Amino acid sequence: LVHVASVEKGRSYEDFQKVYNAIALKLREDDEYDNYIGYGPVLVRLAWHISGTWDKHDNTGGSYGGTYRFKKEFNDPSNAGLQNGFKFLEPIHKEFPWISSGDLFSLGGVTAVQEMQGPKIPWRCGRVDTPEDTTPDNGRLPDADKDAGYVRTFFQRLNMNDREVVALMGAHALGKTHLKNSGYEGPGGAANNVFTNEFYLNLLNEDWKLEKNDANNEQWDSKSGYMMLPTDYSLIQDPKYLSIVKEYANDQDKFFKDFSKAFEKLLENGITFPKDAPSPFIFKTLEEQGL
Ligand code: HEM
Ligand SMILES: Cc1[nH+]ccn1C
Repeated sequence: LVHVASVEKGRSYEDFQKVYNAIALKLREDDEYDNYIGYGPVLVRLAWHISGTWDKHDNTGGSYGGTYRFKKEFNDPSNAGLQNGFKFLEPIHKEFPWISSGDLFSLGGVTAVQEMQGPKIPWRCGRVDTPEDTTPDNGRLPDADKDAGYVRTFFQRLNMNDREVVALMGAHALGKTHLKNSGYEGPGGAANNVFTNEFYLNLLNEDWKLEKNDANNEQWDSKSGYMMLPTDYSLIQDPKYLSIVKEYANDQDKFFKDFSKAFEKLLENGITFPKDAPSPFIFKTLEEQGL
C-alpha cells in the first residue's frame, strides 16, 4: 500500500483553523464530562488509537483512512470508551462536512494537547477516507498487563525507538483509567487535564504498591490515590527507559519538544506527502486569538 496525502479541495490554513477553533470552543463548553476532567484526555486517546493500528511491514492501518468510522474498528474491545470522543466530534463534522475523518480525528488530538497548555504540535492535512474493507482487524493495539520488553517490541511495529516511546507515554498523566472500559481504575496524578511532566515525577517519587483491583487485574497504587499500569511502571524497571524518565522529570521543556516530534510522527505514519503539499500547519490557540 501507498497512501498519498491529498488536500481537501480548495482548502487552506484558515479553513483548518476554523475546525480547530470549533473543537476548542466545544472543549471549553462541555467542561463537566468525566467528573470535570473534560474531553481533552479522551480526544488525545482517540487520535493515538486510530493511529496505533499502523503496521510498518505492509503499510496497513494508521490514521489515513479514517476507518474507526466503521463498525469493526469502532467495536474493538481496546477502543471501549472512545465512543464518547466520537460523539463529541460528530456535531463538528456536520458543521465542516468537507474535512476527512482521519483529518478530524487526528486534529481532535492536536487541539486537545494545545488547549490543555501542552506544546504546539505541527499538523498536516491530506488523509483520505478509505472503504470499509481497508478497516484493520482487531488486536493491533497494546495490552496493559505486560513488561518493558513487550512495550519495546510493540512500538517497533510503528517504528518508534526508546525516546519516542517514553515521550509518548507522558500523555498518561492525563485523564484516568476506568474500570468498565479497561478493567483498571484511577488517575495518574493530580493535574489530569493540564499537560505537564507529572507522569514522570510521580513514577519517580511515589511509593507504589502492587495490588489487584476489582476487575482482578494488577496495578500499581500509591498512598496519594494515583495508579500506574504494569506497562507504565515498566518504564522504571528497564535501565534504558529509566534514564529517559529521569530526563523528562528534570526537564519539562525537553519533554514537550520530544512529545511534539513523536506525536506528529505517530499521526503521520503510513502517509506519503508529495512536495507540492502544504508545509505542516501550526494552529493558534483560542487564547492566542482572543477567543
Ligand atoms: C503500551 C502503551 C499503552 C497502553 C497499554 C495504554 C493503555 C491505556 C489504558 C488501559 C487506558 C485506560 C482506558 C480507560 O479505561 O478508559 C489508557 C488511557 C489513556 N491513554 Fe493509553 N496506553 C498506551 C499508550 C498511550 C499513548 C502512546 C497515548 C498517547 C500519546 C495514550 C493516551 C491515553 C490517554 C490520554 C488516556 C486517558 C483517556 C481518558 O481519560 O479517558 N496512551 N491507556
Ligand atoms: C496512569 C495512567 N495510565 C493509563 C492512564 N493513566 C491515567
